[PDB]
Amino acid sequence: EVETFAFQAEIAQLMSLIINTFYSNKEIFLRELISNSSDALDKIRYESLTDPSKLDSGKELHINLIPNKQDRTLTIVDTGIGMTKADLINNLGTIAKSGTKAFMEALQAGADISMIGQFGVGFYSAYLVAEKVTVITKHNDDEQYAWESSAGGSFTVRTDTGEPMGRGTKVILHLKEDQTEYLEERRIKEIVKKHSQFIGYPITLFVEK
Ligand SMILES: CNC(=S)N[C@@H]1C[C@@H]2CC[C@H]1C2
Repeated sequence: EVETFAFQAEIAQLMSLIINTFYSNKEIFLRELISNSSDALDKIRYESLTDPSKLDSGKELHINLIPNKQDRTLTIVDTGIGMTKADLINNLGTIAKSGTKAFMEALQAGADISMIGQFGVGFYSAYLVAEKVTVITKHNDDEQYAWESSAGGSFTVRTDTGEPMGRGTKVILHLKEDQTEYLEERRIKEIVKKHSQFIGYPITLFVEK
Protein backbone atom coordinates (compact mmCIF):
# COMPACT_ATOMS: atom_id res chain seq x y z
CA GLU A 1 0.00 0.00 0.00
CA VAL A 2 1.41 3.33 1.19
CA GLU A 3 5.08 3.86 2.10
CA THR A 4 5.99 6.90 4.20
CA PHE A 5 9.32 8.70 3.81
CA ALA A 6 11.08 11.57 5.54
CA PHE A 7 12.15 14.55 3.48
CA GLN A 8 15.83 15.32 3.60
CA ALA A 9 16.50 17.89 6.32
CA GLU A 10 17.26 20.64 3.78
CA ILE A 11 14.12 20.09 1.70
CA ALA A 12 12.00 20.21 4.86
CA GLN A 13 13.67 23.53 5.68
CA LEU A 14 12.81 24.84 2.21
CA MET A 15 9.15 23.83 2.47
CA SER A 16 8.91 25.42 5.91
CA LEU A 17 10.46 28.61 4.53
CA ILE A 18 8.03 28.69 1.59
CA ILE A 19 5.10 27.95 3.91
CA ASN A 20 5.94 30.43 6.69
CA THR A 21 7.57 33.34 4.82
CA PHE A 22 5.37 36.35 4.10
CA TYR A 23 5.46 36.63 0.30
CA SER A 24 2.45 37.93 -1.62
CA ASN A 25 3.46 37.11 -5.22
CA LYS A 26 2.09 33.58 -5.06
CA GLU A 27 1.10 33.34 -8.75
CA ILE A 28 4.68 32.37 -9.71
CA PHE A 29 3.87 28.78 -8.73
CA LEU A 30 2.10 28.20 -12.05
CA ARG A 31 5.08 29.34 -14.12
CA GLU A 32 7.31 26.92 -12.19
CA LEU A 33 5.00 23.93 -12.67
CA ILE A 34 4.45 24.74 -16.35
CA SER A 35 8.21 25.12 -16.82
CA ASN A 36 8.78 21.76 -15.12
CA SER A 37 6.16 20.32 -17.48
CA SER A 38 7.80 21.82 -20.57
CA ASP A 39 11.15 20.34 -19.50
CA ALA A 40 9.66 16.86 -19.12
CA LEU A 41 8.09 17.26 -22.58
CA ASP A 42 11.40 18.28 -24.14
CA LYS A 43 13.07 15.20 -22.65
CA ILE A 44 10.57 12.73 -24.10
CA ARG A 45 10.61 14.48 -27.49
CA TYR A 46 14.41 14.33 -27.68
CA GLU A 47 14.46 10.68 -26.63
CA SER A 48 11.78 9.75 -29.17
CA LEU A 49 13.96 11.05 -32.02
CA THR A 50 16.43 8.17 -31.67
CA ASP A 51 13.73 5.73 -30.48
CA PRO A 52 10.19 6.27 -31.82
CA SER A 53 8.82 3.39 -29.72
CA LYS A 54 8.82 5.74 -26.70
CA LEU A 55 5.64 7.37 -28.11
CA ASP A 56 3.46 4.23 -28.22
CA SER A 57 2.10 5.38 -24.84
CA GLY A 58 0.88 8.60 -26.50
CA LYS A 59 2.04 10.78 -29.38
CA GLU A 60 0.61 14.04 -28.03
CA LEU A 61 2.91 16.50 -26.24
CA HIS A 62 0.70 19.05 -24.49
CA ILE A 63 -0.12 20.63 -21.12
CA ASN A 64 -3.64 20.76 -19.68
CA LEU A 65 -4.79 23.03 -16.86
CA ILE A 66 -7.90 21.71 -15.11
CA PRO A 67 -9.60 23.68 -12.32
CA ASN A 68 -12.14 21.93 -10.09
CA LYS A 69 -14.06 24.14 -7.67
CA GLN A 70 -16.05 21.29 -6.10
CA ASP A 71 -12.82 19.58 -5.01
CA ARG A 72 -10.91 22.88 -4.65
CA THR A 73 -8.12 21.49 -6.82
CA LEU A 74 -6.02 22.78 -9.70
CA THR A 75 -4.48 20.02 -11.82
CA ILE A 76 -1.50 20.48 -14.18
CA VAL A 77 -1.31 17.57 -16.64
CA ASP A 78 1.56 17.05 -19.06
CA THR A 79 2.36 14.08 -21.30
CA GLY A 80 6.11 14.33 -20.73
CA ILE A 81 8.66 11.66 -19.89
CA GLY A 82 7.24 11.07 -16.40
CA MET A 83 9.07 9.84 -13.31
CA THR A 84 10.13 6.43 -12.00
CA LYS A 85 9.91 5.20 -8.42
CA ALA A 86 13.59 5.99 -7.80
CA ASP A 87 12.98 9.54 -9.05
CA LEU A 88 10.24 10.08 -6.45
CA ILE A 89 12.19 8.79 -3.44
CA ASN A 90 15.85 9.40 -4.19
CA ASN A 91 17.12 10.78 -7.51
CA LEU A 92 15.25 14.08 -7.68
CA GLY A 93 15.71 14.71 -3.95
CA THR A 94 19.47 14.28 -4.26
CA ILE A 95 19.67 16.85 -7.07
CA ALA A 96 17.41 19.25 -5.15
CA LYS A 97 19.75 19.24 -2.13
CA SER A 98 22.39 21.43 -3.79
CA GLY A 99 19.81 23.68 -5.44
CA THR A 100 18.10 24.22 -2.09
CA LYS A 101 21.38 25.07 -0.36
CA ALA A 102 22.17 27.64 -3.07
CA PHE A 103 18.63 29.04 -2.88
CA MET A 104 18.90 29.75 0.85
CA GLU A 105 22.20 31.61 0.49
CA ALA A 106 20.69 33.71 -2.31
CA LEU A 107 17.69 34.53 -0.10
CA GLN A 108 20.06 35.59 2.69
CA ALA A 109 21.81 37.84 0.14
CA GLY A 110 18.72 39.73 -1.04
CA ALA A 111 17.05 37.45 -3.57
CA ASP A 112 13.34 36.67 -3.37
CA ILE A 113 11.18 33.56 -3.63
CA SER A 114 10.17 34.32 -7.24
CA MET A 115 13.69 33.23 -8.29
CA ILE A 116 13.16 29.67 -7.02
CA GLY A 117 13.22 28.21 -10.54
CA GLN A 118 16.81 29.32 -11.19
CA PHE A 119 17.91 26.73 -8.60
CA GLY A 120 15.99 23.69 -9.88
CA VAL A 121 13.67 23.40 -6.86
CA GLY A 122 10.71 25.18 -8.44
CA PHE A 123 8.18 22.41 -7.81
CA TYR A 124 8.05 23.19 -4.10
CA SER A 125 6.59 26.62 -4.86
CA ALA A 126 3.33 24.68 -5.13
CA TYR A 127 3.19 25.04 -1.34
CA LEU A 128 2.64 28.76 -1.72
CA VAL A 129 -0.97 27.96 -2.62
CA ALA A 130 -1.50 24.28 -1.75
CA GLU A 131 -2.07 22.67 1.63
CA LYS A 132 -1.41 19.28 0.00
CA VAL A 133 0.13 18.19 -3.31
CA THR A 134 -0.62 14.93 -5.13
CA VAL A 135 1.67 13.90 -8.01
CA ILE A 136 0.58 11.04 -10.29
CA THR A 137 3.28 9.90 -12.69
CA LYS A 138 3.95 7.17 -15.25
CA HIS A 139 7.34 6.58 -16.89
CA ASN A 140 7.78 4.09 -19.74
CA ASP A 141 10.12 1.92 -17.64
CA ASP A 142 8.02 1.80 -14.45
CA GLU A 143 4.48 1.50 -13.11
CA GLN A 144 2.06 4.30 -12.27
CA TYR A 145 2.76 5.86 -8.87
CA ALA A 146 1.08 8.42 -6.61
CA TRP A 147 3.25 10.86 -4.63
CA GLU A 148 1.66 12.93 -1.88
CA SER A 149 2.67 15.31 0.89
CA SER A 150 1.23 17.95 3.21
CA ALA A 151 4.75 19.08 4.23
CA GLY A 152 5.28 18.56 7.96
CA GLY A 153 8.46 16.66 7.11
CA SER A 154 7.12 13.59 5.30
CA PHE A 155 5.70 12.35 2.02
CA THR A 156 4.09 9.12 0.83
CA VAL A 157 4.36 6.97 -2.29
CA ARG A 158 1.94 4.28 -3.42
CA THR A 159 1.21 2.34 -6.57
CA ASP A 160 -1.72 4.14 -8.16
CA THR A 161 -4.94 2.23 -8.89
CA GLY A 162 -6.80 5.12 -10.55
CA GLU A 163 -7.18 5.86 -14.25
CA PRO A 164 -4.03 4.90 -16.20
CA MET A 165 -2.25 7.96 -17.61
CA GLY A 166 -0.34 6.35 -20.48
CA ARG A 167 2.75 8.48 -19.87
CA GLY A 168 3.44 11.75 -18.10
CA THR A 169 2.94 13.63 -14.85
CA LYS A 170 -0.21 14.97 -13.21
CA VAL A 171 0.22 17.47 -10.35
CA ILE A 172 -2.93 18.04 -8.26
CA LEU A 173 -2.86 21.12 -6.01
CA HIS A 174 -5.28 20.93 -3.08
CA LEU A 175 -5.57 24.68 -2.64
CA LYS A 176 -5.65 26.47 0.67
CA GLU A 177 -8.95 28.10 1.56
CA ASP A 178 -7.87 31.68 0.75
CA GLN A 179 -6.25 30.81 -2.61
CA THR A 180 -9.42 29.89 -4.52
CA GLU A 181 -8.72 32.74 -6.97
CA TYR A 182 -6.48 30.36 -8.94
CA LEU A 183 -9.53 28.30 -9.93
CA GLU A 184 -10.97 31.19 -11.96
CA GLU A 185 -10.64 31.21 -15.75
CA ARG A 186 -9.76 34.87 -16.28
CA ARG A 187 -7.21 34.61 -13.46
CA ILE A 188 -5.43 31.53 -14.86
CA LYS A 189 -5.46 33.10 -18.33
CA GLU A 190 -3.81 36.24 -16.95
CA ILE A 191 -1.03 34.24 -15.29
CA VAL A 192 -0.29 32.07 -18.33
CA LYS A 193 -0.20 34.93 -20.84
CA LYS A 194 2.04 36.94 -18.49
CA HIS A 195 4.54 34.26 -17.41
CA SER A 196 4.31 31.35 -19.87
CA GLN A 197 3.40 32.94 -23.20
CA PHE A 198 6.28 31.34 -25.15
CA ILE A 199 6.04 27.71 -23.99
CA GLY A 200 6.58 25.48 -27.01
CA TYR A 201 3.64 23.17 -26.30
CA PRO A 202 -0.15 23.65 -26.43
CA ILE A 203 -1.47 24.83 -23.06
CA THR A 204 -5.21 24.11 -22.95
CA LEU A 205 -7.13 25.69 -20.07
CA PHE A 206 -10.23 23.71 -19.11
CA VAL A 207 -13.42 25.43 -17.99
CA GLU A 208 -16.14 24.30 -15.59
CA LYS A 209 -19.74 25.05 -14.59
C1 LIG B 1 11.46 18.08 -10.77
N1 LIG B 1 11.07 17.39 -9.56
C2 LIG B 1 11.31 17.85 -8.33
S1 LIG B 1 12.08 19.31 -8.07
N2 LIG B 1 10.91 17.07 -7.30
C3 LIG B 1 10.29 15.76 -7.47
C4 LIG B 1 8.87 15.74 -8.10
C5 LIG B 1 8.04 14.99 -7.07
C6 LIG B 1 7.87 15.88 -5.84
C7 LIG B 1 9.26 15.84 -5.17
C8 LIG B 1 10.08 14.99 -6.15
C9 LIG B 1 9.04 13.95 -6.58
